Amino acid sequence: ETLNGGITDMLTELANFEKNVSQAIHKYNAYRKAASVIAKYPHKIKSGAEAKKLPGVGTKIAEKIDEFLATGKLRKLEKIRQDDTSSSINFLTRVSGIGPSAARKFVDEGIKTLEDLRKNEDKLNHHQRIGLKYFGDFEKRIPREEMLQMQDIVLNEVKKVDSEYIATVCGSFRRGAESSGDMDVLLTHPSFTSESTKQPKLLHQVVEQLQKVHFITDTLSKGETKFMGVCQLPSKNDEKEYPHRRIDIRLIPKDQYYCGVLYFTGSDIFNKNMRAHALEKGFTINEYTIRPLGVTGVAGEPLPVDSEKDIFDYIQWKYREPKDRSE
DNA sequence: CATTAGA
DNA sequence: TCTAATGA
Ligand SMILES: [Mn+2]
Ligand SMILES: [Mn+2]
Ligand code: NA
Ligand code: NA
Repeated sequence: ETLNGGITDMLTELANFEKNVSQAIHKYNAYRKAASVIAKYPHKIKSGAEAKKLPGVGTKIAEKIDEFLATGKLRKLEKIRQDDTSSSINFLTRVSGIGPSAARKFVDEGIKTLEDLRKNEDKLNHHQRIGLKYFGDFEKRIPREEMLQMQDIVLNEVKKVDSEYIATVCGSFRRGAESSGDMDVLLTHPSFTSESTKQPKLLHQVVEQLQKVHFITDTLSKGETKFMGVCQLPSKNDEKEYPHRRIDIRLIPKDQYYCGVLYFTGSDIFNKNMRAHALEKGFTINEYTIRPLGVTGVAGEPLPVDSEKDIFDYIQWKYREPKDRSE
C-alpha cells in the first residue's frame, strides 16, 4: 500500500503503456499480475531477486526493479514520458469516444492536438464529435449542489410521464459525495420484468420527455435499455450558463431493481465486502440478483427483492445507508 | 461484462 | 459479423 508503492506504480506506468501505445496485451498483462502481486507482498522489496521469487515476476521485470531501486528512476519510463507519439496517444484518448486504437490511427494520420482534431472533425464519428465538442465540460467534476437540481428535474419529468416509474440516482451522489463525475439514473417499471418481453418505449418516453424540456441536449447512444447522453441545467437568468454533463439512464426489469441499485450505488469495496459476505451467509450476489447457495458446489434460485433491505436481511446484516457504504 | 455504433 | 468504446 505504501511499502511497495513506487514498484507497483512504475509497474502500472509500464503496463499501461504496452496496451495503449503498443498493442501488446500480453506484456501489458504481465506488468499487471506482477504489480498485482508485488502489491500483496508484506515486505519491503529490496532487490530484483527478492521480487523475482514471486510468481509473475521474471527476469525482465526484476531487472526493472533493480534500476528503479538503485536510482529513483527508470530509463524506459523516462524515454516513454518524453515520447511525443506516446504522449499524443495518451491525450487523444481523453476525448470521449477516442480509444487507443483510434488514438493510434489519428496520430498516424498526424492528429495529435485538440485543434488537429478540430480541423478534422470530419474523420470523427458522432460520439467523438460530441466528445470533442464538450471536452472541457466533460473533464469537470459535478458539484452536488447541481446534482441536486439535476436529480430534481429528472425525477419530475419521469413522474410526469408515467406515475408508475421508479428512478434512483445511483453513484457516489447516492452515497453522500461532494461531487460526482456524471449522473447515473437507474430506472424501472412495473410493467417490465425478467420475462414480459420488453417495452423499449419505456426508455424512450422518458428520454423524450427529458429532451422535450431541454435537459438532454445530445445523444451519445440510445438503445432499447441503455441511453447515454449530455444534459445541462437551464442556464438561469444569464451571465452564468451550465457546463454540459454526462448522463446515463438504464431500464431495469423491476424484478432486479434493488440488486442493481445496490450495486451501482457502491462503493466498489462495500460491494465486494458485502458480496464476500453473502457467500459465507450461503448466498450469491451480482448486479441483478441474489441466489441462495448449495453444497454440491453451487446453486441457483433467485430470491425476491423489494428493497435494498431484503438483500441486507438476506445476508442478515445491518442496513447500511448509502452514506456509509463507503467501504 | 454487457450494451451500442459502425463499417 | 466483428471490433471498438463506455461503463461499473
Ligand atoms: Mn458514475
Ligand atoms: Mn456514468
Ligand atoms: Na518468479
Ligand atoms: Na476517450
